[PDB]
Amino acid sequence: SLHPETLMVHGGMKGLTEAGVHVPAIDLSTTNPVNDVATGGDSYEWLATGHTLKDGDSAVYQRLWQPGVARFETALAGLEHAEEAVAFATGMAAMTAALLAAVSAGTPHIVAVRPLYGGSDHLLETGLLGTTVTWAKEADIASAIQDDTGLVIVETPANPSLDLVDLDSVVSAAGNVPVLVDNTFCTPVLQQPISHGAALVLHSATQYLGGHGDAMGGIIATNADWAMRLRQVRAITGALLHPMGAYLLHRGLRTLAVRMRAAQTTAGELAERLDAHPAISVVHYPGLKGQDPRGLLGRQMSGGGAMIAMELAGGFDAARSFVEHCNLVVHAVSLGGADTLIQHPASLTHRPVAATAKPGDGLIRLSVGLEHVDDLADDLIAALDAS
Amino acid sequence: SLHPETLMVHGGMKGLTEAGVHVPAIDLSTTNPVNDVATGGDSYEWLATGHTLKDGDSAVYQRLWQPGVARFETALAGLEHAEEAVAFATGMAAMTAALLAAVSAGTPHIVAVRPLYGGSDHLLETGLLGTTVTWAKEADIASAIQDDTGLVIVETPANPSLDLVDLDSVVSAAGNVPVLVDNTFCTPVLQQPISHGAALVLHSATQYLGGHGDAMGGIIATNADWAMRLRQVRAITGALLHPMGAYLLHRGLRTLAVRMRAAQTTAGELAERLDAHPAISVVHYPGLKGQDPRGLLGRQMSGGGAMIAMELAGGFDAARSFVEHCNLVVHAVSLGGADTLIQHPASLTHRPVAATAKPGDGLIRLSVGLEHVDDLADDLIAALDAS
Amino acid sequence: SLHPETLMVHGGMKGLTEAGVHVPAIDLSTTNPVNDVATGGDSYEWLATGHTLKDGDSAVYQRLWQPGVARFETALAGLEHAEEAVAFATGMAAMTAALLAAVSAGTPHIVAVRPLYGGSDHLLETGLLGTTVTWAKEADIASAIQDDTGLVIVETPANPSLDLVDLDSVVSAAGNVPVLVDNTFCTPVLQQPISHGAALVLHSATQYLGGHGDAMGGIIATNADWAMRLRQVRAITGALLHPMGAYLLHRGLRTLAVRMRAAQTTAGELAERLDAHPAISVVHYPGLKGQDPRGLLGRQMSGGGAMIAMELAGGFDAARSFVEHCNLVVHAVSLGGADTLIQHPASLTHRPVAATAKPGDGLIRLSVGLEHVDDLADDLIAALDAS
Amino acid sequence: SLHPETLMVHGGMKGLTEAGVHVPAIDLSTTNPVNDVATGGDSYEWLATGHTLKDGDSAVYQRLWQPGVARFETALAGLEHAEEAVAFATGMAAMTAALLAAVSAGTPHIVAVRPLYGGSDHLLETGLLGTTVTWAKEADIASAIQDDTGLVIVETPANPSLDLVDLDSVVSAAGNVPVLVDNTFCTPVLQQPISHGAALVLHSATQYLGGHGDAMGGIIATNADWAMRLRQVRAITGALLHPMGAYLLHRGLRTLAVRMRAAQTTAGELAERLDAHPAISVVHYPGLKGQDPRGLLGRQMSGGGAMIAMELAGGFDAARSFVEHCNLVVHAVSLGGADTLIQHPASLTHRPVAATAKPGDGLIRLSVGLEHVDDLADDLIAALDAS
Ligand SMILES: C/C=C(/N=C/c1c(COP(=O)(O)O)cnc(C)c1O)C(=O)O
Ligand SMILES: C/C=C(/N=C/c1c(COP(=O)(O)O)cnc(C)c1O)C(=O)O
Ligand SMILES: C/C=C(/N=C/c1c(COP(=O)(O)O)cnc(C)c1O)C(=O)O
Ligand SMILES: C/C=C(/N=C/c1c(COP(=O)(O)O)cnc(C)c1O)C(=O)O
Repeated sequence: SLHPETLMVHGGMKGLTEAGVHVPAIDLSTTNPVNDVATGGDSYEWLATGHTLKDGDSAVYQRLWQPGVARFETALAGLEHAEEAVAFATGMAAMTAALLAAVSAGTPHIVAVRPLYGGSDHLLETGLLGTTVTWAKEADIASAIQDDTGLVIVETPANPSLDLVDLDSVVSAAGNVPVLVDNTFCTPVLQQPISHGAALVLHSATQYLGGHGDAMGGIIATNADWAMRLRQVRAITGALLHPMGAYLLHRGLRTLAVRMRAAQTTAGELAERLDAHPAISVVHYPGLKGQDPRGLLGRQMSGGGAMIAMELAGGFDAARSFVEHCNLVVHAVSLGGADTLIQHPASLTHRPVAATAKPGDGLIRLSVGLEHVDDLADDLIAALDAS
Repeated sequence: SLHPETLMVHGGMKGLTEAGVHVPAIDLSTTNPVNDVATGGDSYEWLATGHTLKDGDSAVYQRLWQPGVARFETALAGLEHAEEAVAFATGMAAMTAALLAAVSAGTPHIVAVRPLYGGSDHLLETGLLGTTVTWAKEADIASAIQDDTGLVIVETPANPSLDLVDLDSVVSAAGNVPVLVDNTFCTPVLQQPISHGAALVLHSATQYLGGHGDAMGGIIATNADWAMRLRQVRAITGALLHPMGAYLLHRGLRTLAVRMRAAQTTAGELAERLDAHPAISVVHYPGLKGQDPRGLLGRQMSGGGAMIAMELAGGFDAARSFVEHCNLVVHAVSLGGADTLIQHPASLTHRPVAATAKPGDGLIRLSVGLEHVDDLADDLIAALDAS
Repeated sequence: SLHPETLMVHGGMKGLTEAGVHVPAIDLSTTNPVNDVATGGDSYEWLATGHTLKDGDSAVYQRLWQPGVARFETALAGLEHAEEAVAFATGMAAMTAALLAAVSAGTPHIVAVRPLYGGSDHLLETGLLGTTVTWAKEADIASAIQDDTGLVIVETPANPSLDLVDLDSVVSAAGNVPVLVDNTFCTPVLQQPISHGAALVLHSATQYLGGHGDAMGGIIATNADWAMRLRQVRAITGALLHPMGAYLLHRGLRTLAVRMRAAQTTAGELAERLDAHPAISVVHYPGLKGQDPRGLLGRQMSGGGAMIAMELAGGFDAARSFVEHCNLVVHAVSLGGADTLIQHPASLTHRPVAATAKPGDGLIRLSVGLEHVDDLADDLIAALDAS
Repeated sequence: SLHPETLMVHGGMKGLTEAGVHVPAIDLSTTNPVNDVATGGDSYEWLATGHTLKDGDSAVYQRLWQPGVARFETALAGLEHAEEAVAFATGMAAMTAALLAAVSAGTPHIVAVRPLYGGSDHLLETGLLGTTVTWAKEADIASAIQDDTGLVIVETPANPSLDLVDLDSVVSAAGNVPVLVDNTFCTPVLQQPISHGAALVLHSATQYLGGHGDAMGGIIATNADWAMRLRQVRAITGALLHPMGAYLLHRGLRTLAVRMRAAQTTAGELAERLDAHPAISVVHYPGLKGQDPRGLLGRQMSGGGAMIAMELAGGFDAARSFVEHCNLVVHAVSLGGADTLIQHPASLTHRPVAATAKPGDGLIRLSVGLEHVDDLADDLIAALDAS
């Protein structure tokens, strides 16, 4: 019954007002005492087998359950409209757990759609976790699926070029196979993959959910079956989210709508000014005219986002000079933060990607922050004029 | 040239006094800016391929390098007398990385000697990470080794029964295969597996290294080849140790010698009093008479430790009543903390272990803390007399 | 040359990008080593006598200087356009330091204009710190000033009724006496009291500057003379802001403009809906028509704010029932947070105030958060209809 | 019924085991919601008037009550055997509150015995808080007392020269006037001033109670009357201890007996080696022969302590050469940490002290840590031999 702006502030804050406290406490306890051998043992088995902690039951150990992490999990699950959510140390740890869950189930094959984040792409290419990958285009998903396929890894807008994918078509092509959508760039503010029929939704909480570049994290909003499988892997592989990391990511969700709306407004205006510059040939931004032929803005995405990628006319040398002459905009990886960042994907985020699949050498990715539009445009224009 | 007691206080504190600060700072930065595309890209590749951060180089991203974690890593490596060390979110994440490093190298077979911690035992039994295991006795290690073997996993004193293993004999039997010794129970204060020829030394930093039951962690002190392999896995799977977790584990190392020496003294006295009680049939404690036939105390272990396991005369019912009637001693999992804890291993820590390999039903594990010996004995005796 | 929205993100972040880090580190060091007796001693004297730490000098001790606190201090001083700023544990500690500085200078008399926060009002009334106070109206400031006066204390919008004060007129009436302006409610986003000629500007950083209800703090943006006096008191009375408290308050400044602008928009709309309700007789909100006769909105305040006070028609019983029937809006003290709070000032914030000076029994104060306007209005209307 | 070693581990940990948690949680909440206007208002008045929070009552606001601070308060009060305890940001904030409590009661005069820490000394000399002072010798306390006297401030061993004071004689001479004893150097492990009849016992929790040089703090263990007065001052002046500061000082109490016993053993041996060196003329350490004529060791102090001061034969030049040539031992202020520190008191800790009352120019103070005795002696001897 409440709007998403209200649910970002009060999500995962259940029972705190009733207990006479304002924010969730940070419990650093590694162990959690048990009342007796029978209840302690049953709670251990329930949690180790991937189940949610029962109300009025001991967490037993942090690798089995953490209350602060659990609050962050229920907060994001409510925003994505998923049954449950499982949080890990990083976005890669969440990807690792989802791949190990599929391998453990007897479905090691993965049908993935490029572009994807460099690490997600490299982890599937190497097959470190016993996975086999089949790189397929959006239209050729149904054909690429084998009896051995466990998941369909997709991402929209893609990292770095912001390639869009119709989630309704992907779910239709996947059939009985579950679809994993990496909704890091859009966030639950702009896109809700669960509504389109995605089984699991991955987020690199490090970006946008944290929002201040000071909390690493990874989280998958999904149904109870996949949450149980992810928790089974988490309890034995232990890629845990620290109680303070969970606190800051949950804290960041309270300002996610106001931060996304402010950065999106700045980005929509910057993409127009940057397209007009002669040094830039192509500007990739969903909110621009022509960039949305399938009509996914409105239907799937309630906004253009705060990420802008661009192809330089002078190729690699112009792209290199552009990031090196930025002063206010900082040359660094990561996104969704309070400050504006810029980077060459082929040299940093997508460096472990295969040569054939690497992004363009003239391409530059930018994360728009909460600074004034004029000060960011002045700095980016001066950097382009330096070449 | 310095004693281990001095190195626990000043280890990993290099350059802090020279910078005008007392303790290492907690840098929560997820990203780390780069000077240019060339140096940033080269630093990314150097770190992603498992190398140590060069002095005067950007960390690029937290999943590649964290300075607070690095200080903890160098502090423990110096205590174990290893070349380097790699830290993770939990002890299970460190085990996971070591197993994935062996599988990635083309050696998925592991030769492990029981007893081991329930999770370490279950992770090998299930073969979640693409590993095959051959459970062998200490004397039958050489015969159990195949051309496909990547590691020899041992633990001494074993969790929970405190079974001792001659590390010189295990290294001799392994030959060309590297040996991984879990030194969680002994700590670098009491045992140095690197000196016996172990290639890698695992520690659940959650216990003893942290010492206050408020910091989860895992760390492997090893040579440069295995450290590079572990960091390659850590960079892509991301089971990272949070900057505050690293701060508290590093902080805990400063008091590790004084905490271990105090708890060991209390444990040596408790094991004698508990052996004299009629309710207890067997008291497993290395420092006790008859428990050390091979003369490993002095030679391998400088002391008896602060862990005591015991077999109850009345079986499961006496073991159950003993932990349920403890008041000062708390019924909970985990060890090496400031407080004394007690638990039934077959019901909790070793619950995911196979029925044939599970510990005795009358066995009880106890972690001795920093409380007065008389107050702990009074509580444990009253709990035994309650049945 | 930069806009205030840009300066909130990058303020106090000097040298971090150049050092290869994203956010300021949290240095918990209580002590700071010295190079020699001469430089250490001179740095001790320089800091103990209220001076700023020199570049390339030891902080010596945390009670003399803390670097994380110093970054927060320079960030807010730039936002208020003050020379320097001094931070303390709470807003009351900052008030205490300012009153102690005036008493130490030989000017214990204070001219204060009501309404003020309950604690600020009570601390002056009791004269705990050796002060004498003369409660004067805005027009009668010049007459109330004595040769013994050290400060003129004003607050606009006042806590709780939001009474406005013309700062240009107050500065003119004070003359040689410095004016302290508590700018907690307006924040540097909406008011620049230093521009009007205020010597010192006080903020309860706990509210708005922190913004998430999880960091207590107090800070005074002022000239070098008063900053020196405040630091001299801080070094000997030690009401220090903890390094983590400074980190979160500095972190909160990065989203201050987007949080204030979102809550102000919601408040301007709520004040019109609440004025139309029959249960409420008077709604105090500067943005509302008729509430600004002196035209201070535009000239002094660049916005109406996110605080709304109101007088119930049914007196105390209606005011009591209104806060007790709120569900989404929480009955609690404090303001400027991500969530909407409500409280009866005469019973809580202004309870230590003298009976004659206490606010109206039918008056209720409300802090507007970042929730959707419809969900907040629905809850507040239902609470009024419950009576 | 329990020993002090047991009470240091389990003190202030009441109800945690019963709630299924290991360590106390860190609640950063600035505000605490109230059930209704009547209970909220009554809880506000009860806390603002200096009373302890009732069980099952809202804390209302952090400046009135904090639960993590409260657990640290009850933990130390039990160790000192006091009724209650009040914690502040620093040791100077606690001194400030006690002095303001005496001034507020109508007893501004103080009878203080030197030597005292430079800050305590200077705060009394300046009379910043409206406090008159009469510097008296231990034997002349009774004569120095006026009808206006509110407190008798003493410290043993004194900072820096370790001068001992007979607490039984001081209490007898004070009579009706309460005695404040600064027990920072001895800690509740070695001295219990409450047993000798002291009304209030101050500690600079920054030293020894924290023990790792990363948590500033101040605390006074006292009867209910003085605790109420101290809390009345704390609620209005707000020199609060941050929830994380409270957590680390409480955490530090768990290892206080093992840290004190280890550093005391190292110090007793170092004082003997340093006395034998020709460069040092006098070694002030209570345990050494002749340094305790009144027999206070055993009767009042159960140990010599971990602080050593000494007079150099070459005067100031030898004293400055000694601290400047130390490498392992660090030249810095503060004490009771895991590492060994050294400093010239007249130039640093006691620099704001009057020239007549300042310590000797050849005097050097040293805080002994948890490093090996041989490594500390080797470094200190080499530093003396450098001159
Ligand atoms: C270097 C960081 C960047 N990204 C990461 C990322 C991850 C992986 O998330 P952790 O980094 O493991 O929390 C997953 N999915 C997406 C769409 C991502 O952007 C970056 O692009 O700049
Ligand atoms: C429940 C925890 C206990 N142990 C853990 C542990 C680990 C694994 O370490 P993390 O628990 O993942 O940090 C590895 N190796 C050993 C010998 C261990 O004791 C326990 O038994 O009490
Ligand atoms: C209970 C807290 C509230 N405010 C306090 C406050 C302070 C004092 O700020 P510390 O509370 O000392 O940080 C100073 N100045 C103003 C205008 C304030 O509103 C409140 O009213 O809800
Ligand atoms: C510079 C610091 C030192 N001392 C402090 C101190 C305090 C004052 O407490 P905070 O320092 O404010 O926590 C109170 N009481 C005693 C006996 C102290 O030694 C020091 O001596 O090295």
